[PDB]
Amino acid sequence: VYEATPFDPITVKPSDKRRVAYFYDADVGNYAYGAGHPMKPHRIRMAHSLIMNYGLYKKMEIYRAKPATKQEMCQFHTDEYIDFLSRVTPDNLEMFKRESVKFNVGDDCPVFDGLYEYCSISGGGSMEGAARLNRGKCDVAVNYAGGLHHAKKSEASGFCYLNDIVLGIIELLRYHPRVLYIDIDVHHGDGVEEAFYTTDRVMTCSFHKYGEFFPGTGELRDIGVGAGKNYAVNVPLRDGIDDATYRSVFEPVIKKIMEWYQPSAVVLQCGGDSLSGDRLGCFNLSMEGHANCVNYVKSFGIPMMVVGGGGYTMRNVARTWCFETGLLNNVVLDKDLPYNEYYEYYGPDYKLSVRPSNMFNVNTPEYLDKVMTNIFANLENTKYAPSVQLNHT
Amino acid sequence: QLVRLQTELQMCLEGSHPELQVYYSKIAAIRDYKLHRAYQRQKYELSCINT
Ligand SMILES: [K+]
Ligand SMILES: [K+]
Ligand SMILES: [Zn+2]
Repeated sequence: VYEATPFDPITVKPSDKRRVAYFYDADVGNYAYGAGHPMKPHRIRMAHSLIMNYGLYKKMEIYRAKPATKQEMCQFHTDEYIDFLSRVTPDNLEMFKRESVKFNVGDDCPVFDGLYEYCSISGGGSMEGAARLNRGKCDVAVNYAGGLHHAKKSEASGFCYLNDIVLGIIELLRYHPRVLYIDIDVHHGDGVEEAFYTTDRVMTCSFHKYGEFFPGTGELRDIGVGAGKNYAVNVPLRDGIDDATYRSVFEPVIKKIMEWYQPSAVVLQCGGDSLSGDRLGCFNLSMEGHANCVNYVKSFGIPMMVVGGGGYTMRNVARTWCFETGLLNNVVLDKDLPYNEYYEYYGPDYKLSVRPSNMFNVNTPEYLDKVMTNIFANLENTKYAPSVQLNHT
Repeated sequence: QLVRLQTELQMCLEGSHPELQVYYSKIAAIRDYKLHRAYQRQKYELSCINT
């Protein structure tokens, strides 16, 4: 149930305009995991620079959100976990050797100076975006410091220490029946799916790479337990997938979810380890291919909350985030970067482009046909009973 | 030839003979170029700080 097509020029439709609320905090870039770690918050700062220098700040409203409190963190995490996060420093680690062993701390998720403050910034931005979306102020709410989707209710997993998306969706659920979550990282969005697995009010939908990969979960037959059965959609894919392939897989899945699940608040993870040239991912996506997802999720017209995620080559996350943010404002930018304080990092021709490679696509019309047919089948037990008057979602 | 060569040598050690004046309009260009690059750097940096 899949025919491959060419990839069409990304283009903003004029019948709908948004009120973008952008959340940024000039502190966040100032934290660093360690010497050689692939996770660098500095890239968020870099994206800010382009937003300033392209003249893009002049059609949205830029806010610092107050950091999240300990008891707002314990809405999803345990007390022992959050107390550990709050008390552990790179200097006293020797007095937490049990807890570090017990909470999955030390090599893939080390402790740096400012861990708790960085987590506070992420969670605060996500929850304040959600709250401002509930009050009918904004339509889209952008927070690139959040999207640490691999964190466990009691465990640090995969460069992530606090699941701010869970808190955001918990705040979105106070006023909404049904919330959709889309995850276009190259890894599986496993923290959010484990958190909302046995419910029907959050539908998680991941597009990931399944193999000898990370985290190791998210098969085509993992679809929810309990009353949450058929409310967890996985799309496993193989190396090399490019813009045309990805677009032809991504659009009909999302459109059928919108027609059946009828959600009326979307959260969108826009991770950047799914770009060509990334140092951990293995897809072959362009910048237009990675941004057409955002453009399509926006062409529906329900409250969106866009967040960050992965992206381990700083230049490419910065450029694609700035381009996506320009697209949310109905603006297709220009390709020549303006002079900014990071007018390096953008060799060799200093443009607004992410370039794909020629590596080979290991995904063919039959694997995808089979996957999408299984999904379309799983995805018809998730409607609303005929007598249930809605609010035109 | 002694007369001619030393007349040119002490007419040149001031800076007037042709050879030293063919390498001086070839290096003033290099210095002017470096200075123009410096100026452009400062121009872009200041108009960035402004915005
Ligand atoms: K994903
Ligand atoms: K679910
Ligand atoms: Zn990832």
